[PDB]
Amino acid sequence: MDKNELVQKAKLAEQAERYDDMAACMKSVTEQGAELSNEERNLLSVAYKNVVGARRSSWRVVSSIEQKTEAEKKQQMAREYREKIETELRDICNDVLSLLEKFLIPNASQAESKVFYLKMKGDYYRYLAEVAAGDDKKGIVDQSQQAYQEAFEISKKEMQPTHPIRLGLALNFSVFYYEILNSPEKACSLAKTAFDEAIAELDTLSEESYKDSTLIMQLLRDNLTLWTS
Amino acid sequence: MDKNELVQKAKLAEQAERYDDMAACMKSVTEQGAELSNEERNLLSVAYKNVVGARRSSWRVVSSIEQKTGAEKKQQMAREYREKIETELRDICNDVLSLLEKFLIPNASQAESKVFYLKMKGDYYRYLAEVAAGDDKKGIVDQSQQAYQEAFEISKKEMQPTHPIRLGLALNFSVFYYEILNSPEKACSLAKTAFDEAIAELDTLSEESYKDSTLIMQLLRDNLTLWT
Ligand SMILES: [Ca+2]
Ligand SMILES: [Ca+2]
Ligand SMILES: [Cl-]
Ligand SMILES: [Cl-]
Ligand SMILES: [Cl-]
Ligand SMILES: [Cl-]
Repeated sequence: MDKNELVQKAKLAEQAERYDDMAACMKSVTEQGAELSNEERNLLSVAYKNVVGARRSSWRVVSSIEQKTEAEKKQQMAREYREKIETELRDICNDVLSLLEKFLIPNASQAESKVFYLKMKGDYYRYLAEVAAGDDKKGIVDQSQQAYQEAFEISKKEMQPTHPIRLGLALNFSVFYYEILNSPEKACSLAKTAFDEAIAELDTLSEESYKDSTLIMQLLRDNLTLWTS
Repeated sequence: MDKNELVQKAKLAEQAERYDDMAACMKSVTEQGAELSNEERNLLSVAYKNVVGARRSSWRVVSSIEQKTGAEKKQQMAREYREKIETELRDICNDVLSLLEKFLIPNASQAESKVFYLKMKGDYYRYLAEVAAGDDKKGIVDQSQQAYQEAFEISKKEMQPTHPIRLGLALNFSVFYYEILNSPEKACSLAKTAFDEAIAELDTLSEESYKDSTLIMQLLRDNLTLWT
């Protein structure tokens, strides 16, 4: 289990759409203690997004089936299956959050890295919050918001408005306001100013990042249109 | 634990796209030893299709990367990952095949079901063949051919040419000839006669099953024009 070997295996697993393997590879890479490159960071991020994503997708289907059933035998099955999916989901989120606290955030030598990992921390507490019961929830929601907020402040100070990480943070942070806090108003103003400040930046883009930035801008505006129908 | 409870859990799993769970539920329903209903047969089939298919899809990507490279370190990674994927795939195929042999084929009391399960046996031996490389291959290819052939004999005798299972068998058997046995002429002949016989007997088409039948006919002809 060499660093290059594990990264190469992670890229193979990605092409094979075998995301558990991919996450396992990048988990052990992260655990070697060294600061991840841009490439590795993205591989870790993509792997766990897919690993949690599958459970989040399943959770929403099973949860909706539980809510649409009017007897006790069928509901208790949907309920028990939701709870099985929930524990898998929490195990995965806590894996990622542990990696973030122990290795990734401490070793982040640049503002880019810092913001990226703090956004990631916000995301995985937000996924725990989607699934929270209510007592633990308020504490989960505050962790998410603190992570996003610290990231938001570093991004404003240290990155241009058209930077894909800054735009991506705005998108996710706005989704957090809408879906976790239930504030359409805060979600809209966050998304709007991110879009408008990016539109205003004149030739701030570069040949590498322009495709991702303009795509996230489109996703910001899509949310604005949806949220004021 | 209860048959109906396992089937309901399988339907939940399907909606959740959690196909290993779906496959586990329907496997244990099969193991209870009673002849499966049509709904249960289809749930088993869909479940394992997706379980084995993910491995097949992964296998093809990792084979393609192995072939498209000549770096010594990178080729050895791909090969060992292909082999990991292959033993997963073989274990899935062997679970399905043992269910077919022990429970599904012996209990099938209608020609429709017998043809379905023999076709299924053909399919899963074919998936073993796709991965077979050693001297094991000829034996596996033969196993696949005999299952398909027995299914073919029964369907021809007992089922109408428009019946979706008859048509479905013709599609899969033609694919076997083309992809496993490298025999495009036999593949085209099988597909063409199945298409033509169905066209000739459009009188004997059911309102419940015509959509499936005409879709499969379209696939048979798509292969004819592709293979031409
Ligand atoms: Ca997987
Ligand atoms: Ca699964
Ligand atoms: Cl995997
Ligand atoms: Cl996966
Ligand atoms: Cl599953
Ligand atoms: Cl699955």
